[PDB]
Formats: sequence, C-alpha cells, structure tokens
Amino acid sequence: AQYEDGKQYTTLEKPVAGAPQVLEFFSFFCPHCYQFEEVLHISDNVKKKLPEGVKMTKYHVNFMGGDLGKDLTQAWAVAMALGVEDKVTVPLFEGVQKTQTIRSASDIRDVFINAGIKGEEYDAAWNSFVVKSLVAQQEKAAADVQLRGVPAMFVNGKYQLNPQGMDTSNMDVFVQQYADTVKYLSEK
Repeated sequence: AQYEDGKQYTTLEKPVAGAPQVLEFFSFFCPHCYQFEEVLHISDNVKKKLPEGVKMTKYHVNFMGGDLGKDLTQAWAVAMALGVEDKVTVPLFEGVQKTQTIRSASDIRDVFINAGIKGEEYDAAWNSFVVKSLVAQQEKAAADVQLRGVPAMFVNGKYQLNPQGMDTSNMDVFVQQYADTVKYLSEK
C-alpha cells in the first residue's frame, strides 16, 4: 500500500476514546517543535488540507525543561483560555531557544505583556480554575497516549504520525507528505 502502518504512521496498541480529531503535542524546549512552528508551519499546513469543522487541538507538555517546562504548560493554558496562541507562540519559542531570555515565570509573563495582554488579565487567568482544568486536560491527553516524545500528532485517538518515515531532502515536500498523511488518516 502507499500508506502503511509502521511507515508514515503507527497505530496505538491502546486506542484513545473521545479524543480530539487532530491532537498535536509540543514543548517550547523541543528543537523540532521550533522547526514545525517557524520553518515548516505544520499545524497551518495540516489545517489547509483538512475539511472544516475539523477541530485542531494543540497541547504543551511537562517532560522537558523541569520547573520552567511546567510553567510553560500553565502559560499555554493561559494562551488557550485568552485565545492568544497566535500572538505568543513565536516569542515563547524564540525566548526559550534563540535568545534564551526566558528563565522564569516572570519572563514568560513579559512575553504576554509585550504581545499586548494586560497584566491584570494575565495574572487573573494564570491563577484561574479555568486554566487549572485546562492544565489538567493537557496532562490527561498526554497521559492517555503514553507520550514520551514531541513533536507528536495523533489522529482520532488511534493513529500516530511518523515523520521519521517520510522524505526530508526537501522541506516543502516533507510538509505536504505530512499533511497528506493526516488527511489520509482523517478519512480512515
């Protein structure tokens, strides 16, 4: 077959019920995740090939970067609650991996302030029980699928993208193969 289990994707030995249709995991400490966001624009290219009414979910993980990794998962919950993911993703990535100007929760907070989220608004979100359950959702979703690596994408709780089994000579060809695989799995 042109698409093969064990090749462009793998199947979960234990499938996950009730899962988001397209569920993506990342860390701001994760070097390929940086690529996926800034250089490859994976999430955006997957979206463009999916139908609409296909909801796309993106969660942060704890297992990289110790105490600051956990702060970032809470910050991502704040971003999701306020709907400002597209304003903080790039400066959070660059602040962690490029300029290395993010070393504490206060430095994360600075990124949101510079992006125009109000101090009062951020701190209230940071401390809200809506963000707490949002942190729990991110944790439970990663726990459900036995997650020890990012970037990771899961389709309908059964299929796991396998980018190592795709061509990387050309970055654009890689992205299309990746998005086409998600579309394939989506239709499965």
